[PDB]
Amino acid sequence: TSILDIRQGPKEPFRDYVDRFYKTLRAEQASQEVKNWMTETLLVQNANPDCKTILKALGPGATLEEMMTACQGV
Amino acid sequence: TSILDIRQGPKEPFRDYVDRFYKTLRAEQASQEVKNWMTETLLVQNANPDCKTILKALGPGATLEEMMTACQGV
Amino acid sequence: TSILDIRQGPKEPFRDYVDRFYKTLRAEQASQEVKNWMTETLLVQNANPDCKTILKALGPGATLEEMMTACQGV
Amino acid sequence: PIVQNLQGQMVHQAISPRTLNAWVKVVEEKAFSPEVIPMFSALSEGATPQDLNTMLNTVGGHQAAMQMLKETINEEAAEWDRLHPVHAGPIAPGQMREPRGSDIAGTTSTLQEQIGWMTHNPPIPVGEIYKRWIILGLNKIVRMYSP
Amino acid sequence: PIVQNLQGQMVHQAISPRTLNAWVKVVEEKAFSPEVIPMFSALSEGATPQDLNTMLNTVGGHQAAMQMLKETINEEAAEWDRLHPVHAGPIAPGQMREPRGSDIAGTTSTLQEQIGWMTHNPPIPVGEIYKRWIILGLNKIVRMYSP
Amino acid sequence: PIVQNLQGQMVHQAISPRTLNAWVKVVEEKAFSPEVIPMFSALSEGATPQDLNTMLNTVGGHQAAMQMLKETINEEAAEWDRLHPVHAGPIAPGQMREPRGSDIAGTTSTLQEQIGWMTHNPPIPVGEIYKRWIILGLNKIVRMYSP
Repeated sequence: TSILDIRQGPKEPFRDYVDRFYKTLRAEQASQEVKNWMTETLLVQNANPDCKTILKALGPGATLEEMMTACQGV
Repeated sequence: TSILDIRQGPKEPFRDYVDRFYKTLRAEQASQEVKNWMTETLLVQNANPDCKTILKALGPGATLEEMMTACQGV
Repeated sequence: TSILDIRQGPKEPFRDYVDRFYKTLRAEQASQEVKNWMTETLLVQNANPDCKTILKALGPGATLEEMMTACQGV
Repeated sequence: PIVQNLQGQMVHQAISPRTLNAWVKVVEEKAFSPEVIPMFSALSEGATPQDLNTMLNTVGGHQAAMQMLKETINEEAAEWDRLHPVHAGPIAPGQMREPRGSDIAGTTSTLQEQIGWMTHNPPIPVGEIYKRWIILGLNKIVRMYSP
Repeated sequence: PIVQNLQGQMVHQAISPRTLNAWVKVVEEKAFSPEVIPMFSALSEGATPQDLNTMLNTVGGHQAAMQMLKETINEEAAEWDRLHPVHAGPIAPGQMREPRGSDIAGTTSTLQEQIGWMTHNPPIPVGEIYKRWIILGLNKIVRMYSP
Repeated sequence: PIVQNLQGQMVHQAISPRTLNAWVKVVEEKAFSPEVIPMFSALSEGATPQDLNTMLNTVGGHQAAMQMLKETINEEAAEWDRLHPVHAGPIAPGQMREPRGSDIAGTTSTLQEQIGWMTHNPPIPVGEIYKRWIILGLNKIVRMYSP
């Protein structure tokens, strides 16, 4: 399965999705800079509308514990 | 789950509750003095009315074997 | 469970009762002299009428193999 | 633990994983049963305070009992400090310091310090002092947890 | 790990498969539970950075946590470099170089280099510095993964 | 593998059955998963080419992958021979011969020859060259076997 095919379900907790992401990211072998680009970009983009909304409110500069606690009720 | 969310059931033995308390207290990382404050305070406060009544009769200065034997029939 | 609460059933073999007794006696920490007193006293006292009758006929001075073979058919 | 090497000296060696796991498994299976105390005693042969906190800290479950024990360990430690006052004047350069309840509990002492006391001549049995507190506190538990 | 040989010197020896598997099994069974930290600590006795990356890299599952830890290890490493600046002028022929955050994380250093620092006199405890970062990052995880 | 003996020399010792079986079990359980590569790397510590063919030859199942790997090992070996030409004139009596791709793959060399190269001064790391080919070929597999 390709990294672009990794997406969050409509009922799937973000948490279970983030695990899937760094597992697939774990099978990507690209430069770190590209993998940083993938992190800030693709993760949020394939996140579900309800959490996506939430993550837009965190702004930039956000870290994984704060994202992970931010989308917990969703 | 937060430490404030730890409470004793209406039919739950105190004993099973005290185990839950020092497990959750085991995941709190606060100063010892604060954790002492939590011990004397929160434990009794979220204890059920029948045992709560019992514990009020032990007075202060009480230790865990005496609390644990005090609320055994409840 | 307390040692005074250890008693022989009306259909329970003595043997199964004597096992229960030295298990509970195993959780008593009292002086040996007191535990000797418990042995000669409480064991027979909480023994069932049919075996109790049997044990009264062994007299004093009796040892455990002779008590245990004495109440076998009961 | 502190064990004797082939050369004929007492040196520290680490405790084994299937020893660790055997400690875990005993607790899993026999909980508060009395056989736990001889069992403990055998597996604590030549053990340090540090190794004894490791064994207590690695427990899961029975947290009411684990707290009762802790509080017994501190009481017994408070009692050590009471009974044995600190000694007269400054500590000698030629000598090493006397332990407190918290050094016996392993808390204020370092491993090398725990090895100094035990390996030195005369040796002091800080394991055996903690061991009695553990066994005493084990009696408290056993007696309570009898039903 | 770096262990003491019979001859009375500190030499490197490899970690054992049933030690490896015991690390695996702990993680399988008790996931983020607190008993994992003393357990880790015992199994990390005398361990290298290199062995510590081996243990972290051999995890399967819990990849959100594994990423949070990584990022904590780099933060703690960035902080090592900040707090301890590089030293004045060129490195002496008679001496060996001071570590950076990435040498502590094992990344920029080689094994022989990791053995130089630890075995040399004075020794520097680069294991224990990484160990605190691991334990600190373990607290972060434990606190988050509480429900 | 080639291990250091107590006397302070490098000697060959055989690999252990529960090591062998642990290699088998990893492959059984985690198939093509990435954790297989650090795992491999740990269990290949101090290993010979001969031991590495033993490990590859003892696989059951996943024969498409096993063939892809073989063919990668030969490609990487063909590349070794290309990049490193044979040396000028006859082999010296005082010296031992330079390896080829097939000596690295263990095929054309004997064990005593594999011990000559590794134990001799300078030593040549024919394990680590095969190891990269194995890891490289492991990446090929992992990338393909991603779904």
